[PDB]
Amino acid sequence: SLKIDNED
Amino acid sequence: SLKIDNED
Amino acid sequence: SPGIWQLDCTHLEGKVILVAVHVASGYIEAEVIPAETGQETAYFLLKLAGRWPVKTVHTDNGSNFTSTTVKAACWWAGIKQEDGIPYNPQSQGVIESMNKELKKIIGQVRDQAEHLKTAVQMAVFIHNHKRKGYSAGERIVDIIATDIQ
Amino acid sequence: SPGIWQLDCTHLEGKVILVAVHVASGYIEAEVIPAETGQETAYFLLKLAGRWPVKTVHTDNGSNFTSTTVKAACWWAGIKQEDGIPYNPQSQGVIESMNKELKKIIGQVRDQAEHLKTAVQMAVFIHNHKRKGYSAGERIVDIIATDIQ
Ligand SMILES: [Cl-]
Ligand SMILES: [Cl-]
Repeated sequence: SLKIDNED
Repeated sequence: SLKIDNED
Repeated sequence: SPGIWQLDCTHLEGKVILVAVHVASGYIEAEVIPAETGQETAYFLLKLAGRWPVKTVHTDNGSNFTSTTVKAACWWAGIKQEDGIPYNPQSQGVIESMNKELKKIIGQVRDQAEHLKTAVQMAVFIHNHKRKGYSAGERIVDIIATDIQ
Repeated sequence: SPGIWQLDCTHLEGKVILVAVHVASGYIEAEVIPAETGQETAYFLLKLAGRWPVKTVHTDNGSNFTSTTVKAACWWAGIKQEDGIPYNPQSQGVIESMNKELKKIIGQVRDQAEHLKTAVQMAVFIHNHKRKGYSAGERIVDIIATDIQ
């Protein structure tokens, strides 16, 4: 998701 | 419940 | 004073952020929970005391002071559970200003994280590494190491 | 070496216990998750690095070494993400014995706690306070304070 805790 | 994490 | 911590509970996004502050250093640890309960507070203190040498905790309110589950965790971990009455009135101000700062930081990181719990740990990290001089993470280790020696 | 940590993942009760070990002291932090994912491992390392000055992490397996989410957390927190190949063969042995010790403690406390996560934090606490004469918790603070000075 392009977040540090969820790069998907 | 008489546990350290739940004394109920 | 190396072993004294204060609990602090603040709200954001409909959730509760529980904070433990090491009073002499200003170092913090924190977690997000849906609501402040004795059971969640007790688990948090059990975590804290396995990580640092917690002698006394000033609880954040009278319900956590009363809670049999919190008293059971403090017994288990060897912590003296105390009230958190600001007999020093500078305490209210310091906690309030810390909660403002933490929320400001969370806002600054919030879009880097899917979950609020991520953003709160990013804020813990920035708070504990900030140099004010030494950081709070440096001060807490120096203080405890000086006690151990 | 004040800054080096190793990840370790062990299983109990159908659940996963993720452990970070501070190599020079044997101090640990741990949590219980339903399964080891890059997202859960990344969150756990962000928590660890806000609490201690984590310079390097030896990851526990090649999935967490490859994981873009783990790499993103190590970037965010300023950690050097490394493999955990036991170039020193004594490592496999020390981790296996640590996992056995921890599971032994967990069984000894398990009936004091409703949730496995409680028993695992009880075990972290007993491991880190064990005198073996300093404890791991004393040794980690002494090491890091000596580095800061
Ligand atoms: Cl609440
Ligand atoms: Cl797994």
